[PDB]
Amino acid sequence: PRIKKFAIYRWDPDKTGDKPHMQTYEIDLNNCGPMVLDALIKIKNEIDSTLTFRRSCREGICGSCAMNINGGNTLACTRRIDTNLDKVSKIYPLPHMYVIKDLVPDLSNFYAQYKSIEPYLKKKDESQEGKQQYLQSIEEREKLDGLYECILCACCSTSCPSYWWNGDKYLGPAVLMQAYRWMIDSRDDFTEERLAKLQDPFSLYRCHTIMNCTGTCPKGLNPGKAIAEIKKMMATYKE
Amino acid sequence: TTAKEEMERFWNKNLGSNRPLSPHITIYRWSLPMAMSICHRGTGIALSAGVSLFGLSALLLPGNFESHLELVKSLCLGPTLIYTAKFGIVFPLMYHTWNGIRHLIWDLGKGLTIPQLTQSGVVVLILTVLSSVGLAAM
Amino acid sequence: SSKAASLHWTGERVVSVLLLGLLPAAYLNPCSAMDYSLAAALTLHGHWGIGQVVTDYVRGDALQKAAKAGLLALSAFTFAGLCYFNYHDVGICKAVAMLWKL
Amino acid sequence: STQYPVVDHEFDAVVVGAGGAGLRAAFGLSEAGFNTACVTKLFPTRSHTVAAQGGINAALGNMEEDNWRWHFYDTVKGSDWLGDQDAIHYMTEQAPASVVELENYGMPFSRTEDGKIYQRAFGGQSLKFGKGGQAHRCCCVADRTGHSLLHTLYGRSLRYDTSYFVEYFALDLLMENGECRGVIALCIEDGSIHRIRARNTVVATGGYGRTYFSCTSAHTSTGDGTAMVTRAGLPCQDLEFVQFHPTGIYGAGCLITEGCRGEGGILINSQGERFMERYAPVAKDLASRDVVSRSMTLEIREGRGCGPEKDHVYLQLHHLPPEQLAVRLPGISETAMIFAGVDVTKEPIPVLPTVHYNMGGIPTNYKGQVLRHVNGQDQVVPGLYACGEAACASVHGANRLGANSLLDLVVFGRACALSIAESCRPGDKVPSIKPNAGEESVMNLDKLRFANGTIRTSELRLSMQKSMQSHAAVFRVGSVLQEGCEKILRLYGDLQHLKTFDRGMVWNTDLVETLELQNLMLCALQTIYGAEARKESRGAHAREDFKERVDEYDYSKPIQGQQKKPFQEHWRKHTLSYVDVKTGKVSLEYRPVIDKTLNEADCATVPPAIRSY
Ligand SMILES: *Cc1cc2c(cc1C)nc1c(=O)[nH]c(=O)nc-1n2C[C@H](O)[C@H](O)[C@H](O)COP(=O)(O)OP(=O)(O)OC[C@H]1O[C@@H](n2cnc3c(N)ncnc32)[C@H](O)[C@@H]1O
Ligand code: HEM
Ligand SMILES: CC(C)Oc1cccc(NC(=O)c2ccccc2C(F)(F)F)c1
Ligand code: SF4
Ligand code: F3S
Ligand code: FES
Repeated sequence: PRIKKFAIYRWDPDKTGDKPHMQTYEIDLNNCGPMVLDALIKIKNEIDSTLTFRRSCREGICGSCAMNINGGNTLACTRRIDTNLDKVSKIYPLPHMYVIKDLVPDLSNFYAQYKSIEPYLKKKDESQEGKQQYLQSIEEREKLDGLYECILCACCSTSCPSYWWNGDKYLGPAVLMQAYRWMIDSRDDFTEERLAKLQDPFSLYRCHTIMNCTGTCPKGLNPGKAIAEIKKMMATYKE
Repeated sequence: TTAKEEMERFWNKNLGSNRPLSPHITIYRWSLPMAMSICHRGTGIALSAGVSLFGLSALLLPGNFESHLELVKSLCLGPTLIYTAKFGIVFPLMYHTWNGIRHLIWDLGKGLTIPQLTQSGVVVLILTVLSSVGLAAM
Repeated sequence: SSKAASLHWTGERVVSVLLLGLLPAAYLNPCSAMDYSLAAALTLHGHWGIGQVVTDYVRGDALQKAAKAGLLALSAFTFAGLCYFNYHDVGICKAVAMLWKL
Repeated sequence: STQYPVVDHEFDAVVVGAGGAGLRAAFGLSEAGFNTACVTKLFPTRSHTVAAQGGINAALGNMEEDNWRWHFYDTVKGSDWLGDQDAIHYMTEQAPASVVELENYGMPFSRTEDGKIYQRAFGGQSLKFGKGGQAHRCCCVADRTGHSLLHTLYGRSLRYDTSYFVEYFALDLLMENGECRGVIALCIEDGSIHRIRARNTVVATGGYGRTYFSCTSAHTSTGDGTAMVTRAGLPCQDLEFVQFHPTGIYGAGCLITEGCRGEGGILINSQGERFMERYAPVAKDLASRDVVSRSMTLEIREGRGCGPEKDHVYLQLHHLPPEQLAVRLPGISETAMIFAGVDVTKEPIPVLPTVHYNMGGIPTNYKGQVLRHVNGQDQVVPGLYACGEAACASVHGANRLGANSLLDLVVFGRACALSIAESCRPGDKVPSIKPNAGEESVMNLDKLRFANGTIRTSELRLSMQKSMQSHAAVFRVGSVLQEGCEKILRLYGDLQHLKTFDRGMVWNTDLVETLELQNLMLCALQTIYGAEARKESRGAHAREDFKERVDEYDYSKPIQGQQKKPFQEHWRKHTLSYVDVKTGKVSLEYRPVIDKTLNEADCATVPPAIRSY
C-alpha cells in the first residue's frame, strides 16, 4: 500500500446555504495513474461520486481540467502527483472566479472577452475568399509560433492579480495574447483598429507586468511578453 | 447574442446569486516576481507620501529648513540611531530605482522569460542592499 | 483613432527615464535650475503613479471622481510647496546635502 | 410532472455537437441565413477535434503535381470496397476547395518556400491511381492541425447570429411520425430541461471510443447522438467496424500521430528487425491502419514484445533529426516526456494498437440526410441530418484512410448546411411539437437522478470497457465474439440495479456520466452483435475463422465466367443495427453499398480488387 492525501474544495448549491468546506480523500498511489486528474477520477469512481469537475482529453490539449493545484494554476492531466507521501495536495478551483460547484468556475465572462477582440481573419476585400489560398512565407509563419498554441485553459488570466480586482474591464493575458495573435498575422489587414480597440485605461493598460501569467502557463507559452509587445505597437502605430 | 451582451448577462446571474468567490490570495503560491511587484507599489506609495509630506510641510508648518534641522539636532545624536534612520530612507528609494529600471527594461520587450525574471530579480535585490549601505555612509 | 491612453503610457515612461537621469545629475550639478526640474519630475511621475493605484483599487463611477480630484489637489499643493521651497529656502538639492551630513 | 421546468425554444436549425463537423454545419447555416441553434455538452474548444495531430487531406498540389481523382482511389481502396463511392466523390472533389476555405478563415497552416500550404506523406496515399508511388497531400499545421482547425472554425463562427447552448446535454431526439422536430436537452448549469424545436436537426456528436478500456479518444466520446438515433428506432450503420490506431502510448492511451510514420518514423520489434517491411513490402510501415496494427498485435502472439512485460512495440524516432522534431512535430515531442518519460530524440516511444475511430455510425446520404431502411430500400428521414464521426455516409468504409476524418468533418458539415439551404427557406413553418413530447426522456432522467441500486455507474462502466477490449479486439473469433454478446446483454440487464449518489440539479456529473453509460451500452450491444454476425475479414473487422474477403464475385480471378451471388449470401454490404431499448434485443438487417459515382465521365467507378500494400 501507498497512501496519498488529497484536500479538495467542495461547495454544493443544493444543500440549502451550504458553506464552502474542504474534504480529505485517501488514495492508494500504487493503484492509480501518475497525474492529478487520474486521482480526481479515482475518488469520483470509487470513493465519492459527488465531486464535480471538468475533464475531457486527459492529454493536456483541451484545457478543461484547468484548476489550482498547490497554489499553481495548471492542468490536472499535465501536473503529476507529488511522490512525497508526507505532504497533502491542496486542490482548489481557479482563483477569484464564481464557483458553480466543486472546482467548477463560471468562465462565461472569460469567453465573452475572447469574443470582443474578434479572433478571425479580417480582409479589406472579401470577394475573393474560399477559392485561392493566401500566401505566407516560412519566415512570416514562425512569428505565429508560441501564440496560436494557446488552448484557452484560462490559467494565465486567472493567475493575474489585475484580473482579480479588475476582471470586469480588463481582458487578461489569454485574451490579449490572441489579440496579438491576429495582429502579427501577415494575412490580416485590420491591424490598426485591433490596437484602437484597446485605447482605454482598462482593456490593455491594466497590466503592470506582474508576470504570474507566464509562470503558471501549462503549455509553457509567454503571454506577458506578447502583452508588452502590444504596448510597443500601441505607441508606434501611425494614423 | 453579442460579446457585450454576454458580459452584461454574466454579472446579473452571479451578483444576485449564492455563488461564492473562489479563494485567491489565501491559497496561491508566493512568487518572487509577484512579491517584488507588491514591494514596488509599496515603495512607490511610501516615497510619494514622503515627497508630498515634504512639500506640504513647507506651506503649512512655520519656520525655515535651517531651523527645522535644529529640532533633530536637539535630541541626542546617536551614531547608530541616525545611520539606521538614514538607511530607512534610501532602502525604499533605491529598491524602487533599481526595480524601476527593470520595469523599463521590460517595456523595451527584453528579459521577459522565467529564468531572466529570477536572475534580474536577484540583481535588483542585491544592488539595493549595496546602494543603501553605500549611500548611508556618504 | 484618438490614442489618449497610448500617449499617456508613453509620457509615464518619458518622465521615468528623465527622473532616472536627473537623480545623478542633481548630485553632479546641485544648481537652482536643477531644483525646479527635479520638483517637476518628482510630482508628475508621482501623480501618474498614484493615478494607476486609484484606477486599480477604487471601484469607480462614484468614488473614482472623488479620488482623482483629491489626488490632483494634493499634487498641485506638492508642486507649489516644492517650488516655494526652491524659491524661499535653500532648495531641494541643498536640503539633502545638509540633511545627509547631519 | 411539475418537477422540471420545460423551456421551449423555436429555431430554424439545430446542430447537436460543436466539434469540427458541428461548427462547420452550425455557422454555415447562419452564413446561409438560417436562425441556427447549436447544442453542446462541452465548450466548443474542449471538443475532441483539438486532439487531432496528423493533418487534413487535400489534393492541392504544392509538394508535387496532384489530382483529386487519385485521392478518390486511395480512399475507396482504403475502404476495402465497403465505402459508398458517391460520398467519396463529393468529399475528394471539393477537398481542395474546402481546405483553402479554412486557410482563408485564418488557419495558420505550415508553409514552404513557395508560400503555399505544407502537405506531407501519410498512411495509404498514392499518386497516379496507386501506380505512381508515395503521395504528399496531407495539409498540416505543424502537428497541431486539429486544434488549429477547431479554433479557426470557432473564431469565424462569432461572425454570425448563431445561438450556443454551451454545456447542454442532449437526451433524445424530438420525433413525430418518423419526422424529426428537434431536440430535448438537459441544462447542466441549473438542471432544467429544454425543448428546442426546428425544421431540421443535425447530429455531429462524434465517435464512441469510451466503449473500450484503452482508447485515444476523450472521456466524452460516448456516442450520444449514435444512441440517440437508436432510441428513435432508426438503424445504425457499420458499428462493428472499429479502427485501431497502431501508435498509442502504453500508459494513459494517448495518441502519437501517424504523421510520425509519414515523416520518417519506423516501427521496430524486440528482435531488432524492421518488422513492418516483412508484413507489407510496397507501402511498408506507412501502410493502411488495418494492416499496420494487425502486424503489431500479431507480434504479441509469438512473444516478440518490446515492453518489460512484453506486450507493446516501439515507434523509433532515434534516427530522426532534432531539427525536424521542433518544426514538423512539436506536439507529440512535448507529450512524450509527460506520459512516458521519454525524449523523442534519443529513445523510441512505447506504442500499442488502441481504439481510435468509428467509421460506422448513423446511416447518411452523401448530402448529409439520415437514411432509414424500409422494404429493402433507402428512405430520407425528414428534418434529420448527420455529419462527422457520428455519421456514416460510409466515406471511410471498412477502414478509414489516414487524415481523412477532418476532411469528412468540414466537407459533410458544409454539405448538411447546403442541403438545408437548397431544400427549404429560412423562416418557413416550424412543425409544431406535442405538448407532452419528450415525456419518456424526462422520466428517464428522473429515474437515474434518484437511482438506488447495488452496482455503481463506474463499476458497470469498467465491466463494459474491459469486456469489449478482450472480446472485440483487433483479432476476434466467432466463439470469442458470441461469449461477449451474451456478456454485454447481461450487463444491460444491470442498468436497473444502478447506484447513484448525487441528487442535486446544478452540475450533476454523477448523472450525466450515467446517461453516457446508457448511450455507451446501446453502442456496445450493436458493435459486438454486428461483429459476431459478420463472417469475413474486411478492413478493421478481421475474423480468424473467416479470413476470406467475401464479395459478390471472387474478385481475385477475372470477372466474366462467374455467376453473381445473391444479396443474402455475400458480405459486401452495410450492417444496419436496430436494438429494442426495453429488452436489449439486437436485430440486424443489411443494405447494398453504393458503387456508382456522381459522374462516371468526371470520375471513374473503381471495381473491387485484391487488397494489400
Ligand atoms: C480521437 C482522435 C481523433 C483524431 C486524431 C487524434 C485523436 C486522439 N487526430 C486526427 C488527425 O490528426 N487528423 C484527422 O483527420 N482526424 C483525426 N482524428 C479523428 C477526428 O479528429 C475526430 O473524428 C473528430 O474529433 C470528430 O469531430 P466531431 O465534431 O464530429 O466530434 P468531436 O470533435 O468529438 O465533438 C463532439 C462534440 O459534440 C458535443 N456533444 C457530445 N455529446 C453531447 C450531448 N450529450 N449533448 C450535447 N452535446 C454533445 C460535445 O460538446 C463535443 O463538442
Ligand atoms: C528615478 C528612479 C525611478 C524610476 C526609474 C521609476 C520608474 C517607475 C516605473 C517604470 C513605474 C511603473 C511600473 C509599472 O509598470 O507598474 C513606476 C511606478 C511608480 N513610481 Fe516610480 N520611478 C522612480 C522613482 C520614483 C519616485 C522618487 C517616486 C515618488 C514620488 C515614485 C513613485 C511611483 C509610484 C507611486 C508608482 C506606481 C506604483 C505602481 O504602479 O507599481 N517613483 N516607477
Ligand atoms: C497572493 C497575494 C500576495 O497577492 C496580492 C495581494 C494584494 C495585491 C497584489 N498585487 C497587486 O494588486 C498589484 C501589485 C503591483 C502592481 C499592480 C497590482 C494590481 F494591479 F493591483 F494587481 C497581490
Ligand atoms: S496563454 Fe497559456 S495559460 Fe493562458 S489560456 Fe493559453 S495555454 Fe492557458
Ligand atoms: S500577470 Fe497580469 S499584470 Fe501582467 S504580465 Fe501577466 S497580465
Ligand atoms: S482534460 Fe483536456 S486539458 Fe486536462
